[PDB]
Parts: sequence; C-alpha cells; structure tokens
Amino acid sequence: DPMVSKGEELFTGVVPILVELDGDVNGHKFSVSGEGEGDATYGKLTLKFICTTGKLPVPWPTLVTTFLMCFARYPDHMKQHDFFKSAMPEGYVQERTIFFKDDGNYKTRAEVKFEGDTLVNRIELKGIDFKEDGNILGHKLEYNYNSHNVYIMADKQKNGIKVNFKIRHNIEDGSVQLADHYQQNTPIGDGPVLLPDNHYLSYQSALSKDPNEKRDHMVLLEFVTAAGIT
Repeated sequence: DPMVSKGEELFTGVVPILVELDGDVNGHKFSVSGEGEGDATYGKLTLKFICTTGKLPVPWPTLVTTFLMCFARYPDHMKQHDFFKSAMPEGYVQERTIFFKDDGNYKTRAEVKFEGDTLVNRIELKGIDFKEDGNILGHKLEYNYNSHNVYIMADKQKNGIKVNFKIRHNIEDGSVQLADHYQQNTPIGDGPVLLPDNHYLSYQSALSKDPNEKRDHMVLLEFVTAAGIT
C-alpha cells in the first residue's frame, strides 16, 4: 500500500523526540522540556522531562497522557487503521479535556509533527477550578502509573479521530483519583489520512527518576500496541 509505505517509512527505526509544554494551572505557571526517542516497530518510547521553571506545581503522573500515539505498534493486519502515522510528516493536532473527578480540569492543545528528523510534540495546557489542597495542587498522588486501554473511533466530519479513556491515579491513602480523558485529533495537512475502524491502544507506563538529576523531572518508559481488530 503506497500510502501505508509513506508514514510507516518515517517510523521504521529509532526516531529522536522533543517535547515542549507551557502550562498554567489555577494561575500556577510552569514550563517543561522533554527528550528521548521512539521506536514504533516495538511500540517503545523512552523519555525524560524537566521542569525548567523550577518546581512542577502538579504531580508528574497527571501530565503522562499529555506528554505520542504515532509511536504505537500497529500489527501488520491493522496498518490501514493507523491515523497517526498517516498524518505525518505534516502532523496532527491533539486536543483534550481531562476531568479530574471532584477536582479541576486540564484543557490541552498539542501539535505533533516532524522538524527535520526529530518528532516534535508542542503543547499548551490550561488548568482551572482546581482545589488548593486537593489531590492535584496538594500533591497527594503516588509516583506510579497503571496500564490502561485507549479507545479510538473515526470522527468522519472533522477528518480525524476521537479518543476516550479513564485514567485512575493512585492516591497516597490507597484510594484513586479518576481522570476522565476526552480527546480529538485532526491532521494539519490537507492530504489524505487513514480513518480507522474502532480499535484500541494498550498502554503500559513506568515512571522513574534520574539519580544524577537535581531539577524537578520525570523519566517515562512506555509500551504501546494497537489491537481490537482481529
């Protein structure tokens, strides 16, 4: 397939990744930069993020979903369903609203595209109506992360996709903080893209720290695999 060849070919080895995020949650402002690499053949992403403005005023786990679905491994039989690579190299817009149960919400806009050989994710995040002393601004979330499926459907009329899923973040008391994600993606170019049948991505994420790093930071290792079309 002369299309499936194009974006495919852009992802066949290890691709450098740059992430930049500008954030404001209840007027607490911050910036983060990330670097690493993705290897879509294996669905493998390796990233390190740094808060460049000082102390991150939200828990790192809350930003994992915000900080690259073009790196998903699509099985050969499901390659006609890979919208994210098909939008490349011109890229796509990824928008979300993240509703923290009994707390505030995040609204994000990102552009994901190539700059030369580097895959870049540029993000603006606004949070509002957070509780001062709640789980997010009160930093009551454990530094860990659960496996989760991400459901994708076509949104034909916007020439893109809609994605929906729930994240449960472990609270330090043994409870959980739900984060209800609503997502839309649409290509930046006017060229054709693959519009998928309903399917899902399986994510596994592992959080860690760099023992030599004094800045406020997070190391993220993610595996992501498309499924749900036999």
